[PDB]
Amino acid sequence: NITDDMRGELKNCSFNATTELRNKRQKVYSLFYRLDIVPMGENSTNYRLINC
Amino acid sequence: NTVKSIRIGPGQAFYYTGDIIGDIRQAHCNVSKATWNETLGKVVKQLRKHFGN
Amino acid sequence: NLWVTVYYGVPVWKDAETTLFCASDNVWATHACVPTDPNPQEIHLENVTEEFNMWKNNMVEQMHEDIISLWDQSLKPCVKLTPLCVTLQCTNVTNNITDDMRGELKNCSFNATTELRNKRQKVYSLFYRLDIVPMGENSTNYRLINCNTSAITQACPKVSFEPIPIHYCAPAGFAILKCKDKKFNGTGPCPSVSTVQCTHGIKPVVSTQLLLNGSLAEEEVIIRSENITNNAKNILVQLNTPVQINCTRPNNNTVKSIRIGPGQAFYYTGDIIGDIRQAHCNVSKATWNETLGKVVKQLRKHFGNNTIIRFAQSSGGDLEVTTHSFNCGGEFFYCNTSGLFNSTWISNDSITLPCRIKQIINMWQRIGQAMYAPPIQGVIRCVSNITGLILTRDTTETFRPGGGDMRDNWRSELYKYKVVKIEPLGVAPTRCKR
Amino acid sequence: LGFLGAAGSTMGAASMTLTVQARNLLSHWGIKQLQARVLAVEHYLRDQQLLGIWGCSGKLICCTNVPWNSSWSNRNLSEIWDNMTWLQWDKEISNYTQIIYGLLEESQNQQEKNEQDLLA
Amino acid sequence: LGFLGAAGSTMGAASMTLTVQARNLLSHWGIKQLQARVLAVEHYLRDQQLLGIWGCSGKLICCTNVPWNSSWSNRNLSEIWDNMTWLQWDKEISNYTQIIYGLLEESQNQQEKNEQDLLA
Amino acid sequence: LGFLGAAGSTMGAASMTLTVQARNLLSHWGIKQLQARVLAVEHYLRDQQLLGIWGCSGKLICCTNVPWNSSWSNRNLSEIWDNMTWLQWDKEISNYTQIIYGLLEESQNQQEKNEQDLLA
Ligand SMILES: *[C@@H]1O[C@H](CO)[C@@H](O[C@@H]2O[C@H](CO)[C@@H](O[C@@H]3O[C@H](CO)[C@@H](O)[C@H](O[C@H]4O[C@H](CO)[C@@H](O)[C@H](O)[C@@H]4O)[C@@H]3O)[C@H](O)[C@H]2NC(C)=O)[C@H](O)[C@H]1NC(C)=O
Ligand SMILES: *[C@@H]1O[C@H](CO)[C@@H](O[C@@H]2O[C@H](CO)[C@@H](O)[C@H](O)[C@H]2NC(C)=O)[C@H](O)[C@H]1NC(C)=O
Ligand SMILES: *[C@@H]1O[C@H](CO)[C@@H](O[C@@H]2O[C@H](CO)[C@@H](O)[C@H](O)[C@H]2NC(C)=O)[C@H](O)[C@H]1NC(C)=O
Ligand SMILES: *[C@@H]1O[C@H](CO)[C@@H](O[C@@H]2O[C@H](CO)[C@@H](O)[C@H](O)[C@H]2NC(C)=O)[C@H](O)[C@H]1NC(C)=O
Ligand SMILES: *[C@@H]1O[C@H](CO)[C@@H](O[C@@H]2O[C@H](CO)[C@@H](O)[C@H](O)[C@H]2NC(C)=O)[C@H](O)[C@H]1NC(C)=O
Ligand SMILES: *[C@@H]1O[C@H](CO[C@@H]2O[C@@H](C)[C@@H](O)[C@@H](O)[C@@H]2O)[C@@H](O)[C@H](O)[C@H]1NC(C)=O
Ligand SMILES: *[C@@H]1O[C@H](CO[C@@H]2O[C@@H](C)[C@@H](O)[C@@H](O)[C@@H]2O)[C@@H](O)[C@H](O)[C@H]1NC(C)=O
Ligand SMILES: *[C@@H]1O[C@H](CO[C@@H]2O[C@@H](C)[C@@H](O)[C@@H](O)[C@@H]2O)[C@@H](O)[C@H](O)[C@H]1NC(C)=O
Ligand SMILES: *[C@@H]1O[C@H](CO[C@@H]2O[C@@H](C)[C@@H](O)[C@@H](O)[C@@H]2O)[C@@H](O)[C@H](O)[C@H]1NC(C)=O
Ligand SMILES: *[C@@H]1O[C@H](CO[C@@H]2O[C@@H](C)[C@@H](O)[C@@H](O)[C@@H]2O)[C@@H](O)[C@H](O)[C@H]1NC(C)=O
Ligand SMILES: *[C@@H]1O[C@H](CO[C@@H]2O[C@@H](C)[C@@H](O)[C@@H](O)[C@@H]2O)[C@@H](O)[C@H](O)[C@H]1NC(C)=O
Ligand SMILES: *[C@@H]1O[C@H](CO)[C@@H](O)[C@H](O)[C@H]1NC(C)=O
Ligand SMILES: *[C@@H]1O[C@H](CO)[C@@H](O)[C@H](O)[C@H]1NC(C)=O
Ligand SMILES: *[C@@H]1O[C@H](CO)[C@@H](O)[C@H](O)[C@H]1NC(C)=O
Ligand SMILES: *[C@@H]1O[C@H](CO)[C@@H](O)[C@H](O)[C@H]1NC(C)=O
Ligand SMILES: *[C@@H]1O[C@H](CO)[C@@H](O)[C@H](O)[C@H]1NC(C)=O
Ligand SMILES: *[C@@H]1O[C@H](CO)[C@@H](O)[C@H](O)[C@H]1NC(C)=O
Ligand SMILES: *[C@@H]1O[C@H](CO)[C@@H](O)[C@H](O)[C@H]1NC(C)=O
Ligand SMILES: *[C@@H]1O[C@H](CO)[C@@H](O)[C@H](O)[C@H]1NC(C)=O
Ligand SMILES: *[C@@H]1O[C@H](CO)[C@@H](O)[C@H](O)[C@H]1NC(C)=O
Ligand SMILES: *[C@@H]1O[C@H](CO)[C@@H](O)[C@H](O)[C@H]1NC(C)=O
Ligand SMILES: *[C@@H]1O[C@H](CO)[C@@H](O)[C@H](O)[C@H]1NC(C)=O
Ligand SMILES: *[C@@H]1O[C@H](CO)[C@@H](O)[C@H](O)[C@H]1NC(C)=O
Ligand SMILES: *[C@@H]1O[C@H](CO)[C@@H](O)[C@H](O)[C@H]1NC(C)=O
Ligand SMILES: *[C@@H]1O[C@H](CO)[C@@H](O)[C@H](O)[C@H]1NC(C)=O
Ligand SMILES: *[C@@H]1O[C@H](CO)[C@@H](O)[C@H](O)[C@H]1NC(C)=O
Ligand SMILES: *[C@@H]1O[C@H](CO)[C@@H](O)[C@H](O)[C@H]1NC(C)=O
Ligand SMILES: *[C@@H]1O[C@H](CO)[C@@H](O)[C@H](O)[C@H]1NC(C)=O
Ligand SMILES: *[C@@H]1O[C@H](CO)[C@@H](O)[C@H](O)[C@H]1NC(C)=O
Ligand SMILES: *[C@@H]1O[C@H](CO)[C@@H](O)[C@H](O)[C@H]1NC(C)=O
Ligand SMILES: *[C@@H]1O[C@H](CO)[C@@H](O)[C@H](O)[C@H]1NC(C)=O
Ligand SMILES: *[C@@H]1O[C@H](CO)[C@@H](O)[C@H](O)[C@H]1NC(C)=O
Ligand SMILES: *[C@@H]1O[C@H](CO)[C@@H](O)[C@H](O)[C@H]1NC(C)=O
Ligand SMILES: *[C@@H]1O[C@H](CO)[C@@H](O)[C@H](O)[C@H]1NC(C)=O
Repeated sequence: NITDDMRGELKNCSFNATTELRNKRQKVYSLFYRLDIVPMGENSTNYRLINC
Repeated sequence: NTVKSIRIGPGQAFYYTGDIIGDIRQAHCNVSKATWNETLGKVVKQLRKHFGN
Repeated sequence: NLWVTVYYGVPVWKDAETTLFCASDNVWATHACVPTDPNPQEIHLENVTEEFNMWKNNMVEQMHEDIISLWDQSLKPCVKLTPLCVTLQCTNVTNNITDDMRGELKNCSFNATTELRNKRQKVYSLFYRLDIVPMGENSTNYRLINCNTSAITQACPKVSFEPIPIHYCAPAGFAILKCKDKKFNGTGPCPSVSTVQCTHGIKPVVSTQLLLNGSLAEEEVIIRSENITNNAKNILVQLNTPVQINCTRPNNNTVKSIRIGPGQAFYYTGDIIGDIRQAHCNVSKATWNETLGKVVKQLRKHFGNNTIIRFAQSSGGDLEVTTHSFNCGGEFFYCNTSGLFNSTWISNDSITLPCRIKQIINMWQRIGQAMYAPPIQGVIRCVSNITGLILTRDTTETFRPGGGDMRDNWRSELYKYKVVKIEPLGVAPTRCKR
Repeated sequence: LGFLGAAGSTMGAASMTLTVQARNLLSHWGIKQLQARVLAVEHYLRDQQLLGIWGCSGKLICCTNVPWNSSWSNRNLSEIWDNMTWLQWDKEISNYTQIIYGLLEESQNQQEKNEQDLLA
Repeated sequence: LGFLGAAGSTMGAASMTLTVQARNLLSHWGIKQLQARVLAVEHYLRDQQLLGIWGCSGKLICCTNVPWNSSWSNRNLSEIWDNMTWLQWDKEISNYTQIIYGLLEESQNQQEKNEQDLLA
Repeated sequence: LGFLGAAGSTMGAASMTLTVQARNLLSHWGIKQLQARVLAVEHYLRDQQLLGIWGCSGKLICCTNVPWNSSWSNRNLSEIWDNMTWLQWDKEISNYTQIIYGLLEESQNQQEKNEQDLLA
């Protein structure tokens, strides 16, 4: 339930994080502010962290 | 905000917002209106000593 | 009648805490040590009586920092064994294993990185069970013990951990006073004090409950504690005779290596030649029994005389404090001393101590660091002197091995030294005037 | 005959070795040793400055114009220079030291202004 | 009466606080602070060396044999010591200073040779 | 006329430039420069301490009460002070310098005690 003023401000992002073991990966779900991510391609949900 | 964490490496923990409990509202700041209007009036009075009266 | 006269160069001093500079002749005696040990001059002060105190001496702390720092610096140029934090599938060793070795060793295979990013290699090695932790309860999948916490650094094989004596010298304006009272118990007035330029060399030997290769008491066993009636304090017992201990790792190891990256070589035990036996240490039985009898006689001067003194094994804690830890030829041993402290004293045999070996250690009581000790090729034997014990205390008194803190080992050598500042300026009345 | 060798001797004996001790006041890893050397120098200089302020510059034994209030130490000469070591003396005038230093400073300032007014 | 307390007073008054100021001249992260300590020491030593060269070692007030050429400042004594403050005096004769220092050095060299030739 | 300009001249000439050399004795990447400055200061202070001990503080030319045993150097005043340069002289009495310094120290201690027992 998002106040109109906040629509588009937050995005729910799923990513592949590294783990303690070099050969394993884990799925992580976290909430980012729109100001910290950028789109990559347009008309797609591929987003990356702003400073990479 | 509910904060969650994962290890991403050998003793290396990453923190992130896991979830929001309840409604989503915009962050904001409150400034008393009368106090602020008086404050600028004083600033203007002093600016007029450097600028035209 | 009398007037103030000012004198400068007056032989007066006050207690002070300053930085001491090390002087020596591979981690120890680094290039960071004024190359001297010339003839550290000793100038007996005759009729002076100085209030000495260990368990406050800041020299203990300086040495602790120094040693920890020198140790960490030696690992700065060494390979980080992080590419190796992978699932290691493990089975039992295909050799003739005695009962005491069950299971103690595991034959682990894994996929290792190599020099080129698109290449990989299959490697297997022999690990001690104490260095690996099962992943998924009972399964062939295991991970190295320290991959859930800090990254392990491989010690550089060219650097020897053998202790090298380091002398601690006073900066100008300061002096070190040495207590020569043979019966000194660590505190209070010392009737025979001399001034020295620099301390004797002290070997930074790292061990727990049995102090190895330290100084011996001149005449009798000396028992020193901050507060003898306080069970929270440790008791340092200085022996007046050494007890010889003979340690071995009687297994002929073949050491192999791989490249895990661009100039990064990893060392591991490839195989074992001959039968698999438990590492162990020997202490002469009669010598040890005489040694404890002497300790008991001195304990009875602080405790009741018509009493009972019992010795027992450490009651608990991790391997670092329940065993006798030491470096023998570069390997890290954890020996069980319950065979030494199992008797009650009321008003050519030898004792063999079983020993565990670990390759992944933490050294200092720290969480954020871990080191891998490369295995050593061949068979290891070392002989050392037991020069003191670290005991804790529970009618009847019961004593157990302690020694978890390193500062106490260094106290057993630094207890006779104090640092003071020279205060050459002062005044006194005389009959003279301008 | 060496450094602090006279520390256990009486004040009247120890005063003869003042040059022995005076000469032993001067001579990231390494920073703390460098700090120690710098501070040793500052300590040394403060003592020399102070002797200068009192008019004792350049000498090991300096007589002054300040008298000894018996309330600081009412001991006689054969109980200070024959029965006491400098270490025991220092722990007897310890809490009258700043008083004495202040008086010595005042005495020298008065002497300097009076000498200048005599050179006219 | 504290450090620089006399800065606003006249030269004839300020001259009585010379010890107040003299005693306040002495006492990778941390390197800049070491540089400051070392330079403070070198500065101090250069001034002390200079007083030694001029024959003023060990004293806060030193009279010399160099006369006052009136071209440097023709103000009289009642104008210099009763009214002017040391800050204003310093500004007034700041560019005739390295002439005065040179004269003081030359005077002392002559003074030393004459005393040796007399102790013969 | 500048620093060491007199080094090739005779001792009897070079002795007049003592202030020229005295004024040139003072004033991880960057650590070695601080170490050099600190050591330069300690060296300087040790020279000053000896002058203090021998009673030569504050002066560049100091006469003493120690005689010249001819076994150190039997050359006459002409040859020393009108032929030899200081460099050549120093290389002659190089072996017999510690002896001289020890004698100077003892003489000053005798002088300080006698003076005190005369102001009594
Ligand atoms: C208590 O003191 C004793 C006596 O000092 C001490 O025992 C000594 O241990 C060292 C290290 O294990 C032994 O040194 C070795 O001697 C053999 C014999 O020739 C050499 O081959 C060895 O050289 C190899 O290893 C070096 C690295 O350590 C390499 O640099 C070298 O190139 C070779 O590969 C090495 O010199 C020493 O012989 C014994 N001494 C005796 C009398 O047995 C004991 O360890 C001390 N106790 C504790 C806990 O430290
Ligand atoms: C650990 O396991 C490896 C296999 O993963 C064993 O190595 C093999 O041994 C047989 C019998 O000698 C040889 O024919 C194979 O060529 C070896 N394989 C490799 C890759 O070397 C190894 O012997 C086992 N070691 C122990 C101590 O059990
Ligand atoms: C190392 O990598 C090899 C593949 O290069 C793994 O081999 C696999 O082993 C499992 C178990 O039997 C088989 O099901 C797979 O088919 C094998 N892979 C292939 C493509 O042959 C090996 O297990 C890895 N070792 C570990 C545990 O790291
Ligand atoms: C420590 O003591 C053990 C005995 O408990 C010694 O073991 C014997 O060693 C010889 C070879 O020198 C063998 O022939 C014997 O069979 C062994 N005895 C037993 C019961 O197995 C060991 O050598 C001693 N020395 C140490 C640790 O240096
Ligand atoms: C050293 O060896 C002794 C055996 O001699 C171990 O002592 C046993 O410990 C278990 C578990 O607490 C007890 O149930 C047994 O009764 C103990 N045996 C005896 C004879 O008392 C001891 O735990 C070992 N210590 C270390 C650090 O390995
Ligand atoms: C000596 O000093 C007295 C003042 O000093 C008092 O006692 C000394 C020990 C300190 O505790 C100080 O703080 C006290 O104020 C004067 O009464 C006395 O007149 C003085 N005597 C002389 C000879 O001047
Ligand atoms: C100095 O005083 C000496 C001892 O006298 C006594 O003890 C001291 C501590 C005071 O309590 C004092 O009142 C006592 O009378 C004498 O033995 C010695 O002769 C005296 N010396 C001189 C030369 O006055
Ligand atoms: C006094 O000063 C007169 C003028 O000095 C000149 O100007 C000053 C600022 C300096 O630059 C100085 O070197 C110049 O010579 C001299 O002519 C006169 O000789 C001086 N008198 C004395 C007492 O030496
Ligand atoms: C001191 O001078 C006062 C006025 O000073 C005049 O101008 C200065 C710059 C000098 O040139 C000075 O010599 C001049 O006289 C006089 O009001 C005052 O009376 C003079 N006092 C004395 C003691 O001569
Ligand atoms: C002068 O020197 C004489 C020889 O003794 C020594 O050898 C010479 C070369 C010097 O090094 C000197 O310092 C040594 O003492 C002494 O026999 C003689 O007593 C000395 N005379 C004096 C004035 O001390
Ligand atoms: C000084 O002596 C000159 C000759 O020197 C002789 O040899 C030197 C090494 C010394 O041992 C010295 O004492 C010897 O006399 C004479 O040519 C010269 O005229 C003398 N000058 C004087 C008299 O001062
Ligand atoms: C998602 O949010 C964007 C604004 O960032 C909005 O334009 C779009 O219509 C929303 N889509 C859905 C399915 O809610
Ligand atoms: C801030 O909160 C306090 C209560 O803690 C309230 O009294 C004050 O008026 C508020 N100020 C503004 C600008 O809203
Ligand atoms: C701010 O000050 C102006 C000028 O006095 C006034 O006209 C205006 O109404 C004031 N606004 C508020 C909120 O007080
Ligand atoms: C500016 O206006 C103020 C009144 O608000 C008055 O007192 C002041 O004298 C005026 N200054 C000039 C330069 O007109
Ligand atoms: C491997 O060793 C363990 C521990 O000694 C034992 O319990 C297990 O049965 C052994 N497995 C095989 C296949 O020998
Ligand atoms: C690593 O695993 C062990 C399992 O016994 C656990 O006790 C330890 O706390 C874990 N370390 C971290 C950093 O989670
Ligand atoms: C050490 O000896 C002193 C002698 O004065 C005594 O007071 C102190 O209690 C003793 N301490 C211990 C632990 O024996
Ligand atoms: C030793 O511990 C006891 C605890 O009851 C305490 O009363 C005593 O004062 C302590 N001794 C010293 C020297 O502090
Ligand atoms: C240790 O070895 C020596 C020979 O180097 C032997 O004489 C001694 O008895 C052995 N001591 C023990 C306790 O095994
Ligand atoms: C140890 O000492 C006790 C008491 O004197 C004695 O009864 C026992 O036989 C001794 N044991 C050995 C091995 O000497
Ligand atoms: C304690 O026993 C010893 C003999 O071991 C004896 O010399 C001493 O006098 C006894 N002390 C007391 C208080 O009984
Ligand atoms: C202590 O000695 C007894 C024999 O007197 C033995 O039965 C017991 O197992 C020993 N305890 C330990 C820990 O070695
Ligand atoms: C280990 O075995 C090899 C191969 O037989 C042999 O050359 C080496 O000398 C042995 N080392 C020891 C300590 O027995
Ligand atoms: C044990 O002590 C004796 C006697 O001081 C000494 O000769 C021997 O070398 C020492 N042993 C070791 C390993 O240092
Ligand atoms: C110590 O006192 C004795 C007299 O009991 C004396 O002969 C000796 O010279 C004194 N030592 C010192 C350093 O003063
Ligand atoms: C102190 O010295 C004096 C003079 O020698 C003497 O009379 C007096 O008894 C001495 N007092 C002591 C022994 O402290
Ligand atoms: C001052 O020092 C004297 C001598 O040490 C001592 O007796 C007295 O108690 C001290 N007074 C204070 C305030 O500590
Ligand atoms: C400041 O000037 C006044 C005269 O206006 C004078 O009385 C006072 O003493 C001066 N202050 C100082 C510190 O000299
Ligand atoms: C200058 O000095 C005179 C005489 O002391 C004094 O009367 C006058 O007030 C002073 N003036 C200033 C500006 O200090
Ligand atoms: C030098 O100082 C005098 C007096 O303060 C001044 O008049 C002159 O202008 C100054 N010259 C320079 C170089 O500024
Ligand atoms: C160098 O020697 C010549 C004689 O050959 C002499 O005239 C000149 O003054 C000497 N130079 C110096 C600096 O003394
Ligand atoms: C220089 O040496 C000669 C020969 O020894 C000597 O005659 C002369 O007097 C000495 N010096 C001078 C020029 O006085
Ligand atoms: C000084 O000593 C050295 C070394 O013994 C010797 O060669 C030289 O001739 C000596 N010089 C003098 C002036 O005696």
